[PDB]
Amino acid sequence: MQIFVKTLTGKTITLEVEPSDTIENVKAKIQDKEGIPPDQQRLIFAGKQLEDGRTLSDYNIQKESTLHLVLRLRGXMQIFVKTLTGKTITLEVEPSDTIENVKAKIQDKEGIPPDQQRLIFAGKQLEDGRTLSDYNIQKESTLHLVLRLR
Amino acid sequence: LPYVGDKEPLSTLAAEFQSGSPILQEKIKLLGEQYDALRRTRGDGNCFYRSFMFSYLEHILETQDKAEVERILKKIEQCKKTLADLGYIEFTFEDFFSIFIDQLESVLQGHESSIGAEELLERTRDQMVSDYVVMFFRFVTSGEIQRRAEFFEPFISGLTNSTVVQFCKASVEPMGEESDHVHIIALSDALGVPIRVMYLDRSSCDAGNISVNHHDFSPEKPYITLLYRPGHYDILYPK
Repeated sequence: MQIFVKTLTGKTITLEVEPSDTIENVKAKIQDKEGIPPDQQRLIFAGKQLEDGRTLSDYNIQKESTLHLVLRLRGXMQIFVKTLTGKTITLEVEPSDTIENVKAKIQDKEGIPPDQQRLIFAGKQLEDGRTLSDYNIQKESTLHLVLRLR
Repeated sequence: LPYVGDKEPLSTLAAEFQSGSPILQEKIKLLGEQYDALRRTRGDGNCFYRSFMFSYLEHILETQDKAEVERILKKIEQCKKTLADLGYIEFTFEDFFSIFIDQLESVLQGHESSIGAEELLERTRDQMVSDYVVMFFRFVTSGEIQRRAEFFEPFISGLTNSTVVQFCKASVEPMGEESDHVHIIALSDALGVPIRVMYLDRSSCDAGNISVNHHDFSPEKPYITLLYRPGHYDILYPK
């Protein structure tokens, strides 16, 4: 079945999809058409954003439903991360990042295995599935990195 | 925390990722083949607007493009008018318009005000000029989004759950409110200046064949080029 994706410059992308496809499958089809990496897209239907492990069916998306494509271009926000070795690094972040996403960014810069990471802010351990906005952590805060093995 | 940093070589970018992701190390290698330098901008809510401010004013400083200045002043008048037609009282935006217009003319050489690279740097590094110019750009953005509420509504309703008017007042106009794709399309159309955004993340769909992708905003290579890493803009300088 076809579906259409409208872009902020008025383009209309036509996709071949199946009702059981995931949003990540659709983003892959959009990457093939447009050259936008899937991690850079935000798909929208009926005023709702579409989450990666859900299907077109899950959002009632049927034949010739029109979605909308926004690029992930939100900024500004940097936070600091101080390790216990006195190294401080800067991190590019968004309030919607999970603490998990934050650990994957710390791996991007310092190669530290995310399984080894623990992030302390305000006397507590920061939980993997909450966001920076859940904690009201804003720009130029300093998170504190701590390592544990197993 | 300086609102806008000195020119650094790309080696400082590459040092941030030296001990980390190979994808990013390679993307930065590849970015070096086209860009000499970067200017880090402070990572507060206005980093895109601050990057744009300084990149454009530095462009007019370096180019002495009087014709670009005339053209953009026309676009700024039309913006003044659309904010008027939308119920904004002049005392709410026209001070921001005056500060920016004056910056623009100060960067043109020849006469009295005329400033050089260093005074422009300290001006955009000084809260009480930089902030006013950020606000000017936010109001031009708000004007352009509300002028086109019908085109932007489906994207904004999914971004926020707001109305276009809501969006404008809560997400675009206030200082510090982070910007996104809608903001950029709006400002670039409204002022008619093109932007190249180099996207630096860990994506790599084609293993072993790595490129840095980019998104163009074009109402002729964009003379505004920004580095973007998910969450944050700095300024790029091409070779």
